[PDB]
Parts: sequence; structure tokens; C-alpha cells
Amino acid sequence: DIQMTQSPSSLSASVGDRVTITCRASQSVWRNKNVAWYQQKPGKAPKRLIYAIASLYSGVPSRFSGSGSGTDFTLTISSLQPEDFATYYCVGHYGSENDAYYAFGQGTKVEIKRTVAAPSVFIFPPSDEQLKSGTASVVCLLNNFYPREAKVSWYVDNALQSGNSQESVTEQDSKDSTYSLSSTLTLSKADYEKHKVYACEVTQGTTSVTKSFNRGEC
Amino acid sequence: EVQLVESGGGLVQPGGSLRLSCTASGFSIDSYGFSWVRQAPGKGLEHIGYLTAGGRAFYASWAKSRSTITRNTNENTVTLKMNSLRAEDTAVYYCAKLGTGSRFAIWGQGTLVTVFNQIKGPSVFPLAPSKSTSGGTAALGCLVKDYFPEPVTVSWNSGALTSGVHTFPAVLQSSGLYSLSSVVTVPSSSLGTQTYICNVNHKPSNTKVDKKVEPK
Repeated sequence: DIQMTQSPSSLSASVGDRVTITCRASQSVWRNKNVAWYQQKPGKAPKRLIYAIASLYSGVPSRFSGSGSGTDFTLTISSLQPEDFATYYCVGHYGSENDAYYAFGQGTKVEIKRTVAAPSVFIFPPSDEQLKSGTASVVCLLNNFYPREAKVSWYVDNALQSGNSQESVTEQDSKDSTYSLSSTLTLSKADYEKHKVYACEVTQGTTSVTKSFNRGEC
Repeated sequence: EVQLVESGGGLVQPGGSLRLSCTASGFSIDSYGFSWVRQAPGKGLEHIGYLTAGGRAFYASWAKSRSTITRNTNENTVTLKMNSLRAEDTAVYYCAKLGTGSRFAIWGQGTLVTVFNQIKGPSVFPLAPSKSTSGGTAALGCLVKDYFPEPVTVSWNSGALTSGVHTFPAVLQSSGLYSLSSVVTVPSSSLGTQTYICNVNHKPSNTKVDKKVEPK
């Protein structure tokens, strides 16, 4: 059926910056004002900020304002504030005289703007206890960095690994607005004991930081 | 005061059925139209269906297969019943009057429905830091592997150590089991004296693991 799509998927603005999020509807909304803007924080239920395309709800700060027209709808944050950094969804209602349907957008993260910060990179060999179960996990930690984008590559005896790693990323820290990232290389104990040099290469911008260890040297 | 509370929810084995009630208070369940929405872990809001004021169901493409959105005015409930549940159906299900073209919008708190093949407590392995190579700061942590279903909560020193802790979102390994790590940065000079213990709690299996993380 219908679908919604907003702009962008994620952005970065400052406290006091002017933020603009647009939203495009697959069709024309059934009722003309069948467009709402939802603000959802991590671990919290969605909160409707604006309904009827442009009408603000009571208690919502007036710095928010929706300016939709046809199939293009804009959420405006005049003076962005610390409590405004969140994920924003637009939702539209479109059916017929014998249909009634909704669809959400994909979302839009309004992230804090931060100066570049390089990660503190740590590599962790698999524990001896885990190796007894037949599987080896090698963990690479990227602590308190910015921006989020980063290339983390695993090397085993200088051989670039492919398809045996999984990444996880935290949300922006509430104090320094940095990210933390983990990359976990999964090998069998047999394959782990076949090689010597395990290295985690972290590349962002013009710098690559490689932390490594020899299997057995401690 | 208007209120919308969500009943049901919990562990459902695959192919089984979930039944979720949505009890209203302060108004009548037949005087507005109501939707069912769901949010998968880390994913976006996804509309399921909408029951108009006239008791007319309007499911979604993927939902029309196995979804029945009924209404019971006797008990002031709107109900959602899904059959043939897959792993993609593990999510937080809400009931709501979405409030697109009306001043009245209300949501429930959301109840979690988890599709589980098995219940498996976690295995906790140390991320050991002495030989620290980052000056006066060392990193250590706990690797929480092979558990199902979500979630696990991790604290450090029973909550007496919260500064610098980073507990990563769980990832679904190709084996079908979840895994995550919890890390913390500490003075590299404190390693020989200060004790560092991660407290892993997995309520779906009634398991709690406390792990001392030591150097080397």
C-alpha cells in the first residue's frame, strides 16, 4: 500500500541550530491534514509533537512547526535544544471511502554535532575458558570517537578476513556525544590456533590505527 | 483521565499464536478507530492494521495472512491475534489511535512479544586488560555469548561502577543466539588492587552471572 519517506536518515546539528526534516508521501493523504510528526527517544514510546500537518499539541514547544503541502511535509525546529535530539517519524493516513490505511516513514535521527575525536582502540584475545568450547571470539573496541563512520578490518596473519565479524554500536553518550563500537571476529579454536598474528585495523579519514597481538605472547 | 493499557505478551514458540488485548479507560472503545503498530528491536515503527469506528478491519499486506483485529465493547478492548509467528515478529506491539487527522491521539505503553525456539542462559567470558598499552587507562570487559532470548542487563560492581561503562546492543549471531559485550575503562594502575566484576542478568532463563575480570 502507501509508504512514507523522510529526509534524511540521520543528520547532525548544534544546540541552537535550525533543523529541517522533510517527508514525502506515496500518494495524496486521504484527509488533507492526515500527517503527524512523532518524536521517539531510545527506550521510550513515541510522542506525537504535531498533528494536522501544522497544528501543535498543547505543551509542545512552539519552536516546532510542521509545514506540509500536498505530498511534501516539513518539520521545522527553529532553535534546536538538548531535548530535541531524537528519532522523528512522519505518519500519514490514506484510504478511500472503503479503505483506511496508515504508513510510517523510516525515521530520522537528529544527532548532536561534535568535533572529530579519534577512538581509543583495544583488542582482546579470546579467553582460555571460551576456547574449551570450540569457538574463539576476538573483540576489537573503539571507545569514545566521532564521527560514527569507521572502517574496521580484521587481519589474521596479514590476511584480510571476510564475513566472520559482527559490529555493534552504542548511541551517542549523554556527556561527550561520542560513539563506541565493537567488532567481534568469530573463529573456531582449530582455525584460531592455526595462526599467530591477530590485528584490528581501524580506519577513519586519513588515519588507520592497528592494534594487534601474537597468539600466546602475554 | 484517558488511558490505554496493553495486556498479553510474552514468550511464544514459532508458528504459535499471540493474542494481545488493549483495555481502555476513561472513554469507550467503540467511539474511535484504533491501530496496532509494532517496533522490532532497533528497527522502525511498522503499521499492522486499523479497525475503523465501524468495526471494519483494514489489515496490511504482510498482516492479512494471519492477523485479526477485533473489538469487544463489553470489556472495552480491541484485540490483535497473529498466527504463524516468525523470528521477524519479535517486537514491541502497541495499540494506538494514531492521531493523524484528529486532535485525540492515545498510545498504550507497549507489551513485548518474543518468538523463542529455546531458552538458553548466557556464557560469560572475560575481556582481560599490568601490560596495559594505553598509558594510564586500561580497558576490560565481559563477553556475553550464546543466549536467548533477549534481553540481558549488565552492571559493574553491583552498580557501584557506572562511569565509562559501555554495554553494547546485542547482535544476532548466525547460529541464532544473541551475544553482546560490556566494557569499561579504568586506571591501568588500579588493575592489581581494584576488583572489577560484571553482573550479567538474563531473566528469561532466571540466570545471573558475576565474573571477576583479572589481568593476563
